[PDB]
Amino acid sequence: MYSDQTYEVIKNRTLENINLDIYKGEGSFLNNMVSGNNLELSKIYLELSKMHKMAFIQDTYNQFLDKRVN
Amino acid sequence: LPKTEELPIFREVAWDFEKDEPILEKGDFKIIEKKEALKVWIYKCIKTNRYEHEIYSLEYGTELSELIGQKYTKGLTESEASRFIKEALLINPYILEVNVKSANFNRDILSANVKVSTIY
Amino acid sequence: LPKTEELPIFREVAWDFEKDEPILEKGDFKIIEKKEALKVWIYKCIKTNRYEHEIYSLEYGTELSELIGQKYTKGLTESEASRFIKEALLINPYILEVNVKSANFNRDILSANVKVSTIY
Amino acid sequence: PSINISFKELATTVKERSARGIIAMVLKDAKALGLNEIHEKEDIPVDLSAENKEYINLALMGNVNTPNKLLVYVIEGEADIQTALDFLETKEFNYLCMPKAVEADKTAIKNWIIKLRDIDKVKVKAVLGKVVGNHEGIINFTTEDVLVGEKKYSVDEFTSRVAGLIAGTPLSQSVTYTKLSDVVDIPKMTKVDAESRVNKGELILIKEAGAIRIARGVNSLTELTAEKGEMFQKIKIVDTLDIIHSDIRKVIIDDYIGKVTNSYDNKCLLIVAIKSYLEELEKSALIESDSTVEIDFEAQKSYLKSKGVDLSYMTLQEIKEANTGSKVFLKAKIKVLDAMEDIDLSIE
Amino acid sequence: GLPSINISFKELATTVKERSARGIIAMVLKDAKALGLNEIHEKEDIPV
Repeated sequence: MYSDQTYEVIKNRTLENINLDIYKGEGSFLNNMVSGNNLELSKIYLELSKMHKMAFIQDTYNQFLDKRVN
Repeated sequence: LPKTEELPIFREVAWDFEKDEPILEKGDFKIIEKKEALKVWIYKCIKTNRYEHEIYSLEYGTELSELIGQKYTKGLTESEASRFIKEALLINPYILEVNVKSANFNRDILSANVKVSTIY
Repeated sequence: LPKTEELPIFREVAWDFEKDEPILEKGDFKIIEKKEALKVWIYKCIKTNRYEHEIYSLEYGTELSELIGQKYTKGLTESEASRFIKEALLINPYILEVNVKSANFNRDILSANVKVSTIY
Repeated sequence: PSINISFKELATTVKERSARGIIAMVLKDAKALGLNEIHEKEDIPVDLSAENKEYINLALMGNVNTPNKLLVYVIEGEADIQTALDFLETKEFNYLCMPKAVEADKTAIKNWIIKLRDIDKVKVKAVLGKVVGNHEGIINFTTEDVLVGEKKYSVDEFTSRVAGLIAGTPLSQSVTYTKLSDVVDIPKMTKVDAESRVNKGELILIKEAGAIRIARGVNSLTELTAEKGEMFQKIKIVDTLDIIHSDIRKVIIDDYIGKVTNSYDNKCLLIVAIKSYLEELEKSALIESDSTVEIDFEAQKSYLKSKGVDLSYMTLQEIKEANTGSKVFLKAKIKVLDAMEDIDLSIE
Repeated sequence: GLPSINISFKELATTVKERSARGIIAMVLKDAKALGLNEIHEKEDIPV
């Protein structure tokens, strides 16, 4: 799940997704190109994880509880 | 009993090391084979330190830029930089060993001779 | 395993050792820090013997004044006075070691060179 | 009838320090109007203003070490330059900075500094914001719109800060590529623009190696003559040369004038002392381990020509043996061992 | 004059006697713009 989803795991996943003539190695141009976007996707995964907590009725903030009680 | 499996040829983009900009052959990046990929890898590793950029893995990077700016005398930093290059370059499985010959003192520009041993 | 705790700076009154009278800075005794308190302590210890004054502790005091008055020849009393100074000065926890170089024979005035090792 | 034991302690220092780490601070305030030498940190007079306190705080810290001595003088802004010059003449200094130095004031300061260095033989340095002068003793820091700690800073404020930082910079270390953690926000500049600015002889800040650092430590002097060379374009060389000059002048004034007479044996003793001082410098990495001290033989030739003694029919050693008339002529071979800020090696 | 100590500090630059210049090029050619010699010593500088 979200805890499993991290930069390295999705990096390996995307490297497996891409099959191409040039060899894949550390420090490659495509390696960095994919790695930056995968760091972005890790941030997105953290945001999606926080979506669960902020969506719940429990452990809400001032504005969340205000909307719910309104 | 089984013999070690040979490392497959490392293929990736190519460019002139002096140009420092990627080159395109009729839209295709130049193919690198045999003793073409390792030079690019060493150039990439030496050129930029990992500790500056969070994206790169911790094992990557070199600390030669710490000596940049004259933080210590040359006499011992010659061997220190030799050791730094050895640490930075032997991480690659393709490379076997790295040798540093000497350093030349002249004005503010330091010139050193370093050797690379390869498999192919 | 824990390292030894450093001795805090010894603070007390100050004065000129040649004046032998306490000095006051705008009503405040001069502050002694680092290598200022140990000189005062050594001066106080050497200047007066304990056995003359009942108030002082038995460990305090020096017996150099016994040699005053020519009670024995100089040849051996040189080493005897070196030992007396070593006994009188190494009692202080601050002081590490005391070294005596030599003694100069001239008329009725004996001059000797003695060394002090400190922590700060 | 009483001779007492009177013992006075003696301390020996292998390294002797003279005219180093001095900061000259002059500010225009109508309240203090006096000189204040600060040897202990967080020592702030109540008279000084908030901006002057900020200047002091900037001067407080250094890159490696706190500056050894901070000297501050206060007087009204009117006729400030004359009194500042008089006070700096009264008490020696190593570096100078002015919060409100106008272009005319900066030019006058540079003229006074170069006059001192060229006639009074007093090696002094000054840090100035925007000066195009033709001397290497002055420091020109042309970096506009500088902000430190999300706070707007004037050019002179950061010049004073950099001077204080350099005062704490050890001689083994080089000011090149020294990063500043306090500086956080700076206007974006291109690499080409920064390189062009540095090639103009200006000191600027660059964002490199994940930090904000200065690109180089060259002198403010754009035009170095043929004799001066590349090394004289660096403040690091001139700093150690000035320190050696000051130490030699100080020891000469302390010992040889008046107290010592002129003789061949006196000349040999002076040569031995100079060689010992050069060896002490050689102990530090500042200068090369190899140096020579010699009598200026051609100066002796010229002195004989002034006297008129014929050069023929005696040994050349007799020229050295001949009295110089209350004078000494010397020659020394030295080389500055200031190491390398940048490197460029080859592979195979 | 008053006799006073005067310590001189000079920089050693290796001085070698220079002979007649060699390898110079005398470029002369006609144009109608900015008449006069150009003395182009710096590399790759074409005046307008």
